[PDB]
Amino acid sequence: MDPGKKKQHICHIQGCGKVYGKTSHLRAHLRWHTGER
Ligand SMILES: [Zn+2]
Repeated sequence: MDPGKKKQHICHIQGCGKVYGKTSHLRAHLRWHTGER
């Protein structure tokens, strides 16, 4: 849904706390969270 209330992309994972607007960035960012050890 384009209109209506908007939603922000926040790191649901307990640890981070940044802000995102594009979902495509979530993937690139997710790899950093999982790809650690
Ligand atoms: Zn994060």
